[PDB]
Amino acid sequence: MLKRVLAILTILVIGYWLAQGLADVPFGQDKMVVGKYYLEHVKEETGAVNAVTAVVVNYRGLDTLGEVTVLFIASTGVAALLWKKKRERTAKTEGSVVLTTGARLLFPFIALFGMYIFIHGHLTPGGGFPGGATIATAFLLMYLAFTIYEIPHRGFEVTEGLAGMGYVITGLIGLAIGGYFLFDWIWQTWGWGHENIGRLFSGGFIPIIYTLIGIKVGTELSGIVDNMLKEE
Amino acid sequence: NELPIILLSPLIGGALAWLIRVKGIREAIGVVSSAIPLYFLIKLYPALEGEPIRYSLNVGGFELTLALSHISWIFAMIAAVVGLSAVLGLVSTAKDSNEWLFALMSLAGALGVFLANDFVVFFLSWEIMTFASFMMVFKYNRHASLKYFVLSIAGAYAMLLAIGIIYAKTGSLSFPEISAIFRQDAMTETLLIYALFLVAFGVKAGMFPLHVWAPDAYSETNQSYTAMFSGVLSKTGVYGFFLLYLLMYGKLAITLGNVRSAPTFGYIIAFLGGLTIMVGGILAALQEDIRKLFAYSSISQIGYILIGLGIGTPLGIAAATYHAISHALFKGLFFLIVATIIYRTGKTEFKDYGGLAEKMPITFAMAFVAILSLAGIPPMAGFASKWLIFEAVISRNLPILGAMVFFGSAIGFVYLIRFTYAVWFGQRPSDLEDVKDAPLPLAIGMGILAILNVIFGVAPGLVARELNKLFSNPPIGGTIWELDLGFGRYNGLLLSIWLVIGLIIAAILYFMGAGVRKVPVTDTYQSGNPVTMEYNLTIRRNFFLPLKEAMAFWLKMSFDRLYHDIWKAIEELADLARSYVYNGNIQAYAWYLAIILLILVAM
Amino acid sequence: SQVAALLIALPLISAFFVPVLKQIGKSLIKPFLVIITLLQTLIASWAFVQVYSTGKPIIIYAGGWKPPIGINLYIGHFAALFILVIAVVSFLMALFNFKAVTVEPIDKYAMLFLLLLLGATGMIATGDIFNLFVFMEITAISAYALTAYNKTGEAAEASMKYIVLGGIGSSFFLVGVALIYGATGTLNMAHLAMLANDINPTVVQVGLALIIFGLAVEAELFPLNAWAPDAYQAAPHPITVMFSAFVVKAGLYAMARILYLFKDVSGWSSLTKLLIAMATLTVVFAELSALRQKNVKRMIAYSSIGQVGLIALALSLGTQEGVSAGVFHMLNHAIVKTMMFMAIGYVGITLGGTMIENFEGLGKRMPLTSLSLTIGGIATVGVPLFNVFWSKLRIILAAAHEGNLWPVALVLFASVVEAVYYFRLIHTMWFKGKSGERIPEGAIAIVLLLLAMLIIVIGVYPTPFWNLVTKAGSDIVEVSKYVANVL
Repeated sequence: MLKRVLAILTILVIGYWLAQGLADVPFGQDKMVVGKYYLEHVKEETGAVNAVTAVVVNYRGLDTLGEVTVLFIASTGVAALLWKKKRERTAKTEGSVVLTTGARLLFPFIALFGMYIFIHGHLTPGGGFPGGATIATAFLLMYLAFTIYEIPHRGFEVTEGLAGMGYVITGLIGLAIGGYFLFDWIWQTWGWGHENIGRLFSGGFIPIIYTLIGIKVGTELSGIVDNMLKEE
Repeated sequence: NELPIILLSPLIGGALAWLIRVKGIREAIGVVSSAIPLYFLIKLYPALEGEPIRYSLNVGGFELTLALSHISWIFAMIAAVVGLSAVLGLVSTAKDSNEWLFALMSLAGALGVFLANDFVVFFLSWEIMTFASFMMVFKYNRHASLKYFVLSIAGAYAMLLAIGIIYAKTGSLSFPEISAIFRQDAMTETLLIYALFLVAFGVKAGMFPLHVWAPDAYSETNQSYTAMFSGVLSKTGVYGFFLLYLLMYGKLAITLGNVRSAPTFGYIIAFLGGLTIMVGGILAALQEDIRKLFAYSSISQIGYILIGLGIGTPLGIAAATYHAISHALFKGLFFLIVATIIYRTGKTEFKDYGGLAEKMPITFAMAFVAILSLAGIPPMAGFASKWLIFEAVISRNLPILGAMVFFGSAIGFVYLIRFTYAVWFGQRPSDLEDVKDAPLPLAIGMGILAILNVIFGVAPGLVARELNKLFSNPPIGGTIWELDLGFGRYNGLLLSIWLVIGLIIAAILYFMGAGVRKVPVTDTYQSGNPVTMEYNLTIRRNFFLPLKEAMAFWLKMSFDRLYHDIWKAIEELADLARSYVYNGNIQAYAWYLAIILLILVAM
Repeated sequence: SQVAALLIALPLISAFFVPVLKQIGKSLIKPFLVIITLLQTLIASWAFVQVYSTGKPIIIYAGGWKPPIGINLYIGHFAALFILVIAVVSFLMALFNFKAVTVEPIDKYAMLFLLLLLGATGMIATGDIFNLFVFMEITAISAYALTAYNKTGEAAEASMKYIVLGGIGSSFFLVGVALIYGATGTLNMAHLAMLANDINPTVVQVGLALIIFGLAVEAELFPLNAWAPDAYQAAPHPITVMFSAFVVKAGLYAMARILYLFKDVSGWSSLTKLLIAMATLTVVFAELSALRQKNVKRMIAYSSIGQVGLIALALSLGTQEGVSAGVFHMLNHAIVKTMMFMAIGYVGITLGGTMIENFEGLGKRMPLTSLSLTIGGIATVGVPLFNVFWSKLRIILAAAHEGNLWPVALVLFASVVEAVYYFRLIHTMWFKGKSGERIPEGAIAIVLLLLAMLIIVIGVYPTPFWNLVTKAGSDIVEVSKYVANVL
C-alpha cells in the first residue's frame, strides 16, 4: 500500500502542475501566429484543398520522411530481432471454416477500399497511413484465417524499399530545381499540372506521393506481423 | 627565439629516443638532447641584467607568457645541472628503451614550472611533470605508484580549483598582473585559497599530513632517475610556495593576524615544516632498505626550505633558496651513488651487502664529499645551508620552532651514520667478490656534482651574491668568499684553510712511521676470542631498537594506515553506489524519472 | 546552397537501396556500406569547407517556403563540424565492422546503421522543434533495435529498459512541445526565440522544464542513464562506438541548443541550476561506479558517461568561455572514445569476451592495439600535453564565474577516481602478462594508429583547432546573430 498511495500523491502533484501549466487559454481563438498562413495559402500554393496533406508533405516536407524512416526501421528492427532461418507457424489449430472463407472473400473488399483511402487525400481526410494500415489489416485477415499464408519474402520487401525510393526520387529529381518544388504542377516536367482545383486531374503533386507512401506503409505492418508469427 | 627551444628540447629528447633503438646511439644523442639547456641558460645569463626576457606563443587561446626572472633562472640552472647529473648516469641502469620517453619529459616539466611566468604554462608543465614521474615509477609495485599518482593529481587539481577561484574573483588569468590587483586589495574567501594552495604543494613536499607517496615513489624505481625526482621534482613544491609569496604576502597577513613577529600563515607552513623534519629524520632511522631510508632523507630536507620560506619577509626566502640549491645539489649525488651501489651489486636490502668501500673507492670518495655535504661540515655546502636556515630562525624570534629544526640537524646527522655503517664498513659477504668498480658515465655525474659542491661550500660567495642583488634589495653584503650577514659573518676562506692546516697539524702527529702494519678484518676483538668468516659480526638489523622503543607510542599512529582507510572507504562506496543507483529494476529508473519530474514540479 | 542538402537524402536513398540489394546476392552487402559513408565524408567535407569559407551558414530550405512556415536546416558553424566528425567516425566504423560482426544476420544490419547516420545528420541540423523530435525518435528506435541485436538474454534485457525509458521520455517531450506551441503558436526556433519573452511566464516554465526533461532521457545524466552502461556492455562492438561517440553529443547539443534559445525568461535560471547539479551528480556516480568494475567493456562504458556529464556541466553554465569550449570537448571526446571501443572490440573479437581474465596479458601478446588503449586511457584524465587535458582545463576554468567550487570539486573529484580505474587496467595488461602468444592482428595496426596519431597532433597544436570553436560557438552563444542569419 506504500508504493501505490505514494505514486498517487506524486502523480497528483504532476497532474496539478500540468493543469496549472494549462492556463494558456480556455480553448480560445487566438492561437495561430503562423497557422493562419497554413490555411489562407493552401488552395493556391499546393493544390490540395485538404489542409493536413499539404502541410505535412509539402510544408513540413521532412516529417513524413522521418515517419517512413521510423516505420521502415521498425520493420528492419523486428526482422533483425527475430531471425531463425526456419520460420514455421504455431500449431495452426484450424477452428472454423466460415472464418477462412469469411476472410477469403472479404480480403479484396478491404484491398479495394484501402487503396481508395490513400489515393484520395484531396477531399477525403487521412492520407497514406490509414489506407496503408488497413491494407496491412487485409494482409492480417488473410494471415489470421489460413493455415500458412506466407507471402514470399524474397520479392516482398523489395517493393517496400522501392516505394520509399519512390518518395526520395521525387526529392532527388525534385532537386533538379531547388529544394522540393513539387516537380509536377508548377512546371510541365512529365505531364500537365494545375487543371482546376477540385478532385479533377488529381490536384497537384500530393496524390502520387500518397500512392507511393501508402504502398510503403501498406507492406510495412504486414511484414512485421509476418516475421512475428513464426516459431521454430 | 632563444627561450622556447629549451622547453621543447627535453620533450624532443623524450620524443627522439623512442624511434632510434637500432644501435647504441640512444644513449649518446639522447643525453645531449638534455644537455643543451645548460648551454642555452648560460648563454642567456648575462641578459638577465637587461630588461627581462619573455615570450607569448598564444596557443589554445591562452597567454602562456613564459618569462625568466632573477630567481626562476636560479631554480632552472639547478634544474639543468641536476637533471644532467642524473641523465648521464641514466645511460646505464635502464635495461629497456622505454625509459628515456618519460625521464626526459619530466625535465621539460621541470624547466616549465621554473620558467612559468603565467599560469597556463604553470599547471600544464606541472601536470606533465606529475605524469612523467608517475609513468617512470609505474613499472613495478603498482600500489606504490598509484598512491603517488592519486595524491599528486589531487594536488594538481586542487590547484586547478584554486586557480578557478582566483580567476573567477578577479576576472583575469595573467600571473604578472595578478600580483598588482592583490596589492590593490591589500589596503573570508582567501583563507581557503592559501590552504588549498598549501595542499596543492603539500603533495610534492614532505608535509606531515600528506607525504605517504614519498616512502613509495622515492622507493622502488629506477634509482638513477631518482636524483631528479628529489633534486628537481621536489623543488617544484618549493617554487610553488615561493610563487605564492610572489602573489601575495601582505594581503595574506592582514586577513590572518600574526601569532608572533612571524606571520601566521608562514608560521603554519613552517610549523608543518618543522614537524616534517622531525618525522622525516625519525622515520629515516628504523627503515631497513637502501632507498626507503633515503625517501625520508629527501623529505627531511624539504622542511628546512619550508621553515626558511615560512617565517621572515627579509632573508627568509634568501636563506631558504640557498638551502634549496644546496640540498638538491648533493641529494642528486646521493641518489647517484645509491644507484651505483644498487646497479653494480645485486639485491636491495641491508642484509645483502656491507663493507663495500674498498672495491670501489671512486664511489666512496665521491659520496664522502656528500657525507660532508650533509648535516653540517664547514668546507661543504651543507653547513652553509643549515647555518643560513638557523640564521633566519632567530630573527623574528621563534623559540618553539628553532628547537625542532635543530633537532632536525641532529637527526639528519644520525641516519647518515646509519647509512655509511652497514653498507660501507665492516666485513663483506662472500657474494660481493664478483663485483667491479664504478663505471665512467655515473662517475662523470659524481665528479660534476662534487666540483660544484666544493665551489658551493668553501665560498658563498657567487650564488649568494647572485640571489642577493636584483631581488629584494640587499639583506646580505656578501663578497666572493665571506657572506657578511647583518650580525653574522661565516667566512669560507679562513674556515676551510684552518681545517686543512688543522689536518696538517693532525697529520704531523700521526705520519711518523714506527710500524703501521696492516692487519685483516676477520681477526678482531670479539671480547678476546677466535672469530671466523662465517660470523655475522657487523650489525645489520634495525640498528635503532631503543630509538624505536623510546617513542613506541608515537609510531602506533601512522598516516599510511589512515589514507588506506579513507581510500578503502571511497572504494567500497564505489561498490555501494554501483548497486544502489544502477539496478536491474526497470521500475527503479521509472521512479527516478518520477522523482526528478517531481523536482521540476517544485521549481 | 541547397545542393548540400544530401546530408540526409544520400543516407536515406542508400538505406532504401540496401534491402533492394539484399536478395541480389551476399557479396556486395557489407561493402555497400563503406563506399556510401565515404560519399558521406565527401558531402560532409563539401559543407565543411563551404561553411568555414564565409561567415554565413547554409539555410537549407525544405522547399519553396521561407521560414518560419517551413522547415529550415540551419547548418551552422557547429553543424558542418559535427556532420564531418560523424562522417569520419562512421567511415572508421564501416571499415571496422567488415570482419568483426559476422556472427549474426548482417543481411539487415546495414540499413539500421545507416539510419542511425540519418538520425545523426538530422539531429545536428534541425531547425523545427517537430523535426528535432522526429529525428530524435529515428535515433531512438535505431538504438532500440541495435542494442538488442545480439539475442543472448543479457543483451535482450539491455534494450528493454531503454525502450521503456525512451518511450516515456519521448512522451514527455511531445507534451512539452504541445505546451510551447500552446502558448506561442509557432514551431520554428527562429520565430520562437523572438516571441518567447512575453508569451506567459507560468506556461513557458513547465513547457521548457518538460522539453529539457524529455530530451534528456534519450541522452544521459543521472536518472535516465543506467541503460547506457547496459547498452555499451551488450551490443555489437561497432555500434558501441557510434552510440558512445555520437548519440550522447546530439542529445547534449540539442538540449543545450534549445536551452540557449529561451535565455530571457524567468524560471530558466533554476532550470540551469538543476542541470548543473544533475551533470555534477553524473560525473561522480558514473565515473565512480567503474572503480570496482569487472567487465572491461563496462569499465569504459561508465567512463563515457562521465565525460559527457562534464560536457553538460559547461554547455549550460553561462554564455561563453566554456560553451565554445564545451564543443571543444564534444569534438574531442568522440575521437578518444573511438579509440577505446576499438581496442575493447578487437580484444572481444580476437580472444573472446571482455572479462579481465581473458583481457589480462596484452603487453607482449597483443601488438600496439594495446598501445592504442594505453594512449587512449592516458587521454581521459588528460595528463600529458594531450587534447582532453586542454579541453578539461577549458571546462574547469569555465566553471569559475558562475556555479563555482562545488560544481568543480565533483567533476574534478571524478578525474581523481578515473585516475584509479585506468591504471588498475593498464597495469594488468602491460606488466602482468607471462604469456607470449603473438596472435597477429595487422589489419588495424595502422588504421587505429593513424587515429592514435590524430590525438597526438591536436595535443601539440590546439590553436589551429581552437580557432574553429570560437566561430563555432556562435551558433549557441546568442540568438540575435542566429535569428538574423535565418530571417
